[PDB]
Order: sequence, then C-alpha cells, then structure tokens
Amino acid sequence: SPKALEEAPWPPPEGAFVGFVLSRKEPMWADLLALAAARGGRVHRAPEPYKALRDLKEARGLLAKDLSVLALREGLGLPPGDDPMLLAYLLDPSNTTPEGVARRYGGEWTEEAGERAALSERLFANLWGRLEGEERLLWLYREVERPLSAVLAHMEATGVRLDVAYLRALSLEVAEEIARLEAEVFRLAGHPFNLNSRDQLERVLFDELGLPAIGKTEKTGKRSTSAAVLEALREAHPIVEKILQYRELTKLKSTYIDPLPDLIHPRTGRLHTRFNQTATATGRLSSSDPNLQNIPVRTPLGQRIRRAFIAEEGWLLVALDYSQIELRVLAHLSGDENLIRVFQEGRDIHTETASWMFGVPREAVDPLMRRAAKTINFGVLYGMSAHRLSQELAIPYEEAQAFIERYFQSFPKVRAWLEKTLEEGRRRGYVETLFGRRRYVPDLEARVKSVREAAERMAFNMPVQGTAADLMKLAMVKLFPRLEEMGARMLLQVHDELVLEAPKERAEAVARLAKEVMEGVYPLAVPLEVEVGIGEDWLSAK
DNA sequence: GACCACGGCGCC
DNA sequence: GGGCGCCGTGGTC
Ligand SMILES: Nc1ccn([C@H]2CC[C@@H](COP(=O)(O)OP(=O)(O)OP(=O)(O)O)O2)c(=O)n1
Ligand SMILES: [Mg+2]
Ligand SMILES: [Mn+2]
Ligand SMILES: [Mn+2]
Ligand SMILES: [Mn+2]
Ligand SMILES: [Mn+2]
Ligand SMILES: [Mn+2]
Ligand SMILES: [Mn+2]
Repeated sequence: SPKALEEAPWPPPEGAFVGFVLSRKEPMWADLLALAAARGGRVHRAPEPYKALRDLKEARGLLAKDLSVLALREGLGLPPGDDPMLLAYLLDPSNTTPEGVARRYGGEWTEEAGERAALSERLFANLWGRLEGEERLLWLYREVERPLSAVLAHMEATGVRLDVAYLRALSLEVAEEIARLEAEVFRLAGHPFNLNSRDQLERVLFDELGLPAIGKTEKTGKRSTSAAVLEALREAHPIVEKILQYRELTKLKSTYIDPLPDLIHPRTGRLHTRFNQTATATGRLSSSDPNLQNIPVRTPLGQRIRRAFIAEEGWLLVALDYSQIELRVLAHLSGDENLIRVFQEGRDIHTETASWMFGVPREAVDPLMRRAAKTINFGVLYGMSAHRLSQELAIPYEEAQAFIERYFQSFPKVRAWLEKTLEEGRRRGYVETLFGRRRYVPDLEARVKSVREAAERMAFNMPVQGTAADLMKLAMVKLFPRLEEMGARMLLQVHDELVLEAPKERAEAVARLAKEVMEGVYPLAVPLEVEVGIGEDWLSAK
C-alpha cells in the first residue's frame, strides 16, 4: 500500500492544519521550537518556525488560540480558526487536553510538529463527523466557541497593567505583620514549628493544646485545621485568631503580592494570563499562569492587591458585572413565577438575605455584607446543609432548616426544575444548558448515596452555571468588534464580569455601550441587568 | 531541579 | 453548595 502522508516543501497551501512545538505551555513566554502544516495527504515542515509564521493566513488545528497568541506577541495578525479541541469539548467537556482528545478521537499527541499537524487534520475530520446532526453543538461551535477563541487570543496578547512598585512595597509591609503573628503563634504554642504545615499545626492544636477536633479531611482523614474548624474554635484559645490572621496574610503574600510582579512580560510591560477554553465541566472559562480570575476582593489587604491592577496612563478601566446572574438564569430555566416577579420588581435577593443575616434594614447593608449573602444564597440553592448553614451564620440548626425550607417554598418551581433536570440526566446520561451544552454525569446512577447525591448537586448546578457561561461568551463575541472600532481593549473575563481598558475621553461611551451589549445579548424571561463602574484601578472601577 | 496528592483557600 | 487554579508541604524521583 502507498504511504498515507508525504512530506512536501514549506509553505503549505491555504486551509492547511498547523502543528507546532513550544518550549513551554504558556504562549506569551514560549519559544516556538517547530512549526508544520498538513493538508490532503502532505505534511510541510517549516525550515525556521518564526519566519514561517508569516506564511500562514490562519492557525487551524489543535490549540490554535495559543499559536495565535504567540503570533500576536511577534506582531503578526494570525487569527485562530478551527480547532478540534473545541469540537471535542462541546461533545464532552471532560475532553480537556490534547493528549486525551488525540487518544479518544484519532491517534496520539507526540512531540513533533508535523505529526501534530497531521493529527490536527484527522481529528478535525473525525470530530466534525461526530457532530453531524448535533445542530445545537454546531451552533455553539460556529457562533460562540470558534469566534471566542480569536477574542481570547487578543485578550491574552494584550495583558493588563500592574503597579509593580506598589506591590513590592506592600510585600515588605506584610512580611513584618506576618512575623508578628507567627511569633505570637509560637509564644502561645510554647515552641516554634512550621506554621505553614497543616500536619505540624494539627499536632499542636489537638495533641499539645488539647483543643477539640471538629472535622476530618476528605482523602486522608486527618483532623482538619481548615478556616471553618478554626472559626468554630476562635473563643477556645487565643492562638486561633492569630493563626487565622497569619493564614490570611500568608495566602495573599505567597499567591499574589510576591509572584505577580515577577511575571511582568519584558516586551509588553504587562501581565498576561491564559484563558483556557476547554478546562471546565460546565462551559466556564478558566484563567491560569497566573490566575487572574481569583484576585482578592473581600478583605482589606485583599482589596489593596486589587488596587494594583491599573489602567494605562491616559486610560481607564471599565468593569461590567451581570447582576445576580445565576438567580436570573434560574428564573428563566425554571419558569418560577415568583422568581421571575422578583426581577420584574427590581429586587435584590442578596441584599434581602444580608438584611436578615445581619439583622439590619436593607438600606444599611453594605457591599461586603451583601457579598457575604452570596455564599448563603448560592450555597442554599445548590444544596448546602442546615448544619453548615447554622455554623456559617451562628444560628441554631432549627433556624437554618427554616431558612432552607422558606427559600425553596418561595420559589416552588425550582424544585420541579431540579427533578426534571435529574431525570433527564439519568436517562440521557447528561444534563444541558439553555443552548444545549452538555455535561455527562454518570454517577447520577451511583449506588453509594454520598457519591450519587454529590453527582446530583453537580448536575443541578451545571445548566445554571453553564447557561450563564454561554451568555457571557456570546456577549464577548458581540462586544469585541464594537470595542476594536472605538479604540478600546477587552482585558479580562471573570465569569460574569468583563474588565475593559478605554481611553479617558471615550470611557463613559464605552461603558454605556458595553453595558447595553451585555444586557441585550440574548433576552430571557427576566431582564439581565449589568452593573458598570469606571476607574483608574480595578477596585475603584467596582 | 522535577513530579504528584493533599489540604487549604483565593475568586466566580 | 457548585465551578476553578495556586500555594506550601510531604513524599518521592
Ligand atoms: N459564592 C458564589 C459566588 C458566585 N457563584 C456563581 C453564581 C453567581 C456567579 C457570579 O458571581 P457574582 O457576580 O459574585 O454573583 P452575582 O449573584 O452575579 O452577584 P452581583 O449581583 O454582585 O454581581 O458565580 C457561586 O456559585 N457561588
Ligand atoms: Mg461577578
Ligand atoms: Mn509538551
Ligand atoms: Mn493612571
Ligand atoms: Mn455578578
Ligand atoms: Mn434541554
Ligand atoms: Mn486590541
Ligand atoms: Mn485539589
């Protein structure tokens, strides 16, 4: 039999599938080691990869977005196009890696660019075939995921400005506060130990100081030293508050204050995350290297850190955040008339819960009190126990149970939608979003109750979180070209929030426009309301 | 140096 | 409660 794949000289014809090898996975930081392309039955290998990038009109193939990011870094406008990872991810969002997708759908992810190109081509063919007749998944691919990949490449290449000297100064200040706390912890324990070691702390708290253990850890069943356990022990011994404070500051310093300034890119002078498009079971994006979707916001030090994310000189940040997003989406999905009415009347369920929680009038609820109510409202919605709710609010168990009962009694059709969702997931093997994005949940049939019930909580959540994800993605695709036209920049997505950068002279017009695009994206049974703020830094913009 | 699993915890 | 990614530790190679 004749050979299946022939080598031919660079450059490839238009429409070819690319393969490429990076020195490291992060495209803003990677050296392009090899580039190749495949089409029909030929493979073309680039003599010198960087120069050869200039020969391509489009990056089509596995991880197309990442090659596009690298090209943009080098000042080339090479947009991403088809990518089999996106097809695979829509078929089953457990398809998250090229290694796994290759094995499942047609071969092997190797370390050679030509092989990667040929792999890209055959995977695309095979996965296109698998989507035959999947009209809703195809619509998601063509209208959302494929165009979104080009938006994400542009965002990644743009980056965000960081106040490096501010964070360097903050490190020195927090180091002194950490030393005070750790020293006090050791004074109170009677000796030093590694306070970063939860194993060493466990022995200190429960074996040496004789404090009561409250909870156990999941995989190894050690006595937990989690914040929930420490909070329960706060009045038992003065060491506990000191450990909580030490943990707060060390978490911020080790995760954000110290690492972020070291990640400023030498070419751009900015901070560049990865927006991972095939990483979550629900259709959300993720952000990594560094994660810019978990920048602190709740504590005073945390807020200091958020102040380091700044606009370029002469620009402003614009932050837009969907109000009460998953409660609105749930209203639509469930058709609950009471929940629909809440939003028709302009009510805020987080503010109402905060009022009850803190025992103050709604007018007296401040933003951090309202924020605290989110874990309560979403926790309860998605199945939090009365035991946990009682601990979290320091109320009697019976009062926590009453809250839970009243919450679902208020929105009677939510329970009906839960049962419909679970039956469908049992029968089909998967649950789905409004747009038809699917998540397979085989443990809905598990015979171990704890395993099955966990699966049920995963399954009930997915259509709500995932529909919210679908809406935000669609909004990004519609908004991006509007911003390009106005000389504004899309910088960050944070699940139901976008952070943009706009010249000062155009910032108010950009904010107004972006708000309207987001609110009007895909109308539901309730209004989608967007909160918008403008500022020189991310804290000020919210 | 690197890997991972884990506990833990930051955000949505 | 659900969804993530990164930290340091500990064990390991
Ligand atoms: N503890 C949380 C916080 C958030 N989310 C999910 C549901 C809401 C969504 C977006 O987060 P927020 O913007 O913080 O929530 P919101 O209800 O949209 O609040 P806001 O009106 O302040 O934007 O992420 C969740 O499941 N659990
Ligand atoms: Mg938000
Ligand atoms: Mn590799
Ligand atoms: Mn400024
Ligand atoms: Mn929101
Ligand atoms: Mn459906
Ligand atoms: Mn741009
Ligand atoms: Mn984990």
